[PDB]
Amino acid sequence: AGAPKYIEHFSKFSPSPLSMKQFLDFGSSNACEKTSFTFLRQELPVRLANIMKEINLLPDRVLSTPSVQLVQSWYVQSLLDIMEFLDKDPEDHRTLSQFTDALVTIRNRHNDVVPTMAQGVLEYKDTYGDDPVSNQNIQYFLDRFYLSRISIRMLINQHTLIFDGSTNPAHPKHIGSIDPNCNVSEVVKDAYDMAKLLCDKYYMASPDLEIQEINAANSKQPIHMVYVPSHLYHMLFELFKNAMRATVESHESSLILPPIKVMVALGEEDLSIKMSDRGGGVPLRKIERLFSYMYSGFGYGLPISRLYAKYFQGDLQLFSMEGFGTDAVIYLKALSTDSVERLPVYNKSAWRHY
Amino acid sequence: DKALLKNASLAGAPKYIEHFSKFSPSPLSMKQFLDFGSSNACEKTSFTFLRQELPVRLANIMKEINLLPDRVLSTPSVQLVQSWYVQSLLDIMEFLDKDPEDHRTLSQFTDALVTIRNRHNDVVPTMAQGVLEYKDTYGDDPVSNQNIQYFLDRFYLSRISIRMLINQHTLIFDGSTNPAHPKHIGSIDPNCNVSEVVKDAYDMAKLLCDKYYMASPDLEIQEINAANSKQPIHMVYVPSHLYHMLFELFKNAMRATVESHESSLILPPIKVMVALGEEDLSIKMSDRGGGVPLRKIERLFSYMYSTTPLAGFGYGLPISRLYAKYFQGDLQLFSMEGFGTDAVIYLKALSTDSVERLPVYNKSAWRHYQT
Ligand SMILES: CS(=O)(=O)N1CCC(Oc2ccc(-c3c(C(=O)NC[C@H]4CC[C@@H](C(=O)O)CC4)noc3-c3cc(Cl)c(O)cc3O)cc2)CC1
Ligand SMILES: CS(=O)(=O)N1CCC(Oc2ccc(-c3c(C(=O)NC[C@H]4CC[C@@H](C(=O)O)CC4)noc3-c3cc(Cl)c(O)cc3O)cc2)CC1
Repeated sequence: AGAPKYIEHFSKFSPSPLSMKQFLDFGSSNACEKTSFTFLRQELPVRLANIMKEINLLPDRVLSTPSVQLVQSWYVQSLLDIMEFLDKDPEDHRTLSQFTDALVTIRNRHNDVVPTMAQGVLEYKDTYGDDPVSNQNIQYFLDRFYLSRISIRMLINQHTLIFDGSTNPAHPKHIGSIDPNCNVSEVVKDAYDMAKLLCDKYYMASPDLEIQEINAANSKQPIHMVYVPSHLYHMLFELFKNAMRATVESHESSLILPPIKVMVALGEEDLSIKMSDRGGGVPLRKIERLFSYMYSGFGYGLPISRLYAKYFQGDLQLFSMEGFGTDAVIYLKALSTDSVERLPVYNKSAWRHY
Repeated sequence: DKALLKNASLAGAPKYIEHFSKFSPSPLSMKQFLDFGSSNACEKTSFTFLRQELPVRLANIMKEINLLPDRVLSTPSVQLVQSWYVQSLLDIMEFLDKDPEDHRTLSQFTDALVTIRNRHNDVVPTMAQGVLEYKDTYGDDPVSNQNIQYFLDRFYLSRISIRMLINQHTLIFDGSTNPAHPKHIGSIDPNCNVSEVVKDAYDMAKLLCDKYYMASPDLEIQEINAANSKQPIHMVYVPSHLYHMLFELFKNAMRATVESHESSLILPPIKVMVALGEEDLSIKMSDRGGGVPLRKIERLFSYMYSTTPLAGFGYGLPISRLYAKYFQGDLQLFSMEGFGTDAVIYLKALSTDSVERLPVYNKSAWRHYQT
């Protein structure tokens, strides 16, 4: 309903990446609701249009699956919802209240995008018989689609959580979804506790947790950073589940399981979190498969965990020793000014892969 | 008569390089190298293979040397390395019409390979000196030059593969009355004790560290033989290659540990774990040397990157990684800034999985050198 014209226009622009510190500025006394509106009514169409161009480059057999068609229809509707605001007055508190409601509607509409897109890959696999693990097009696309999705969810969450007028705010000292004083070990313990509750139900034994902090500059100081705790939680929950599953499965006896050891290091540039297990490990040749969408989980926990780490210029790396165990390391930027969004952009480089 | 490969001359070298460059290098498995020792009737076979294969490998990489930017190619050190490769190619071409049935041909061939090995002994630092000549003349940081980085990885991996073929022939067939390591098949130890190679590399790095520093970290080794916990870990490998990797990693771990503990006489130890799985032999070296931020790891594997006691020559760590890759292994670094660094050597546990990784001169390679 005009959609191809809007997609074409907004696709020409590059997404504009923000630092964690710029997110904080948008949610502070340095900015207001009008600033967030004028930014987002341009930025959300650019990001929606850029990924919608890439969806339309998928092989026709993937594009025509019911679930991919459903996801494409949501993106089209969300783009048109934001177009209603392009000529509205930012000075008018009605415009701003209507915009917040439109973003809440979009967030609800897109809530199940991750499993719905995964269902479309399975529909493709179960119809045509091509293993999506081995299809490099689908793997390349899903990394960029899911990173795009994380970036759009971050923009919408920041606006709706800050400008809600949220009656009783969950975590009242957060700036939207950002904790400017995130205690990293508390997020580690919370992710471990949730993984331990699941592991106790299904195995009747879980490895213990051991945490060590190294604050290079200030030995005694409990480590804090500016981060989105839900993103950190998602990564650590996934890593704990895998380390606990490997530890339990590789041990004859559930009586004396080796613990999972976590080290949190704060350097000048990096906040590093290493999770070490004695779960028997993975041969080097098979590490790549663990980050493959829908490999032998719902098929996406570990690759999406790695996208959350990449999103603010971090990484998630696995280093295994077959016959012994596995180290997983989350690398985050220590400084909010270094934590800049990593966004896929629709360009010649992207086009080539498809 | 005046056939292309007859009465070879310096003047003819471009034509010979063109001819041999049309063939692909033929990769051998560690298992095939073991077979080619098992009888001295294998000497004729080694000769007939090597008088074709060494010209092919020489010619393939010589094509890429000639694609270097003019200002790198013209350096005296690069010209020197290219002149050695040309002479070595001509030396082997003298054998193309000679009779393998004549024991004189075989003894002359072994002498010619020993001459070549001696001539090429300093190729690694000479090539590096040419890149430095380029850097120090033009002020282009070779770390950031993707052409030079691409070339050096392929050049040094080619060099490793040539040295392996020459070592296998000369150490099996030279007929040393009482040989140094009598249980080896050329340079291959079919019962390589990995911990002993770790201890030898540690001892040599500690000798160097004790020269410059008042203290050096101790060594701790742990073994996990998954299938047989009581069995000391052994594998089929080339122990000199494993030594070169472990020497480089010990030097770096010792340098980091000392520099982060400036006036300490009691240092955190360097811990090594050797794990044997069904597919992988993994060696992890762990230090408490204060670590490297993630953004700077890529630089450590860049040719001619520097931050001379245990300082680098610009190639130790990337060439260590080429030794791991040469038989389908790898060398990976993972650091934790403010704590320390883990380096992991991954080797194939099975001699049949250990196949030479060789660069081949093709259109794909040619493209990389194009503006
Ligand atoms: C696409 S996904 O995100 O949905 N997906 C990825 C996660 C996967 O589950 C797992 C879990 C654990 C393990 C595992 C083993 C182990 O299990 N070895 C035995 C065979 C494992 C496969 C096997 C093969 O594939 O052939 C080859 C060795 N050992 O160490 C780990 C390990 C892994 C991670 Cl990632 C970790 O963080 C910590 C660990 O200790 C492997 C796989 C299901 C789902
Ligand atoms: C191209 S080469 O192969 O010739 N070669 C050059 C010379 C050598 O450099 C080295 C050695 C050690 C270290 C080092 C530090 C450290 O020293 N941090 C301090 C930073 C401060 C300036 C920083 C920068 O900005 O570059 C970068 C180091 N901490 O952990 C390690 C470490 C490294 C390796 Cl590889 C390892 O195996 C074990 C280790 O503990 C860094 C660099 C290798 C690479």
